[PDB]
Amino acid sequence: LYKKSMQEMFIVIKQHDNDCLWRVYAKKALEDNDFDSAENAFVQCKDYASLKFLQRVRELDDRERQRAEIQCYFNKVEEAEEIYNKIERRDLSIQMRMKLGDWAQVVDQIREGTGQDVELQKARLELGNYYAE
Amino acid sequence: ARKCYTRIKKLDFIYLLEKAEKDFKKNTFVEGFYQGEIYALQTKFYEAENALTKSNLASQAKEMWIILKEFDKAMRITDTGASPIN
Repeated sequence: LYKKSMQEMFIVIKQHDNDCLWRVYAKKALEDNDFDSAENAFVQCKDYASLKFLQRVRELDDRERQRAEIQCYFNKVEEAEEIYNKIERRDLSIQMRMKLGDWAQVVDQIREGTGQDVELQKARLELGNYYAE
Repeated sequence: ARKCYTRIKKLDFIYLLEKAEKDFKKNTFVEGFYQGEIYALQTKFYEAENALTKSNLASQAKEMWIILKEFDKAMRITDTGASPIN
């Protein structure tokens, strides 16, 4: 995989046809910003949720939002926050954090950042509900 | 629903959730399509196909099931499903 190209990788991996090998092939394909190989791997793996993920992904303009959404899709969010920060446009990061359900991080980000009162009050109410439950 | 889908880290289900809440106010909000999408979000597909075939959603089932590239069974479904457009 690491030295040879993609098509002979697919050809040599079709014989084994294992879940782990397909998963690793798809991860390698998406890491190299390739979607045709990634969608082929997900189709071969019979995973509908990942296909919905890729279908949602493909309608993006910039070259960096795709990276961030993929990397926050995998298991990890801090690097996505950092790439948002270097791209700026922070309200995107705030929306990502609030939809992910983590409220303490949202409260920390809002504090001393913009000073807007309404979303701070809403986030504090949500955090209080989260602590009460 | 949002609280339950947030307590456990899930991304596709919550996406379908805000899609449903945005679509609730305007469109008819037929529960068959959303039930079938919930069923198809897992690995079990046949009961989702049956659910979409139950009330009337053959065309949406066809367009939903095309995306995963096994066109033969999509043709099997389209042999029975119709297209009432024009």
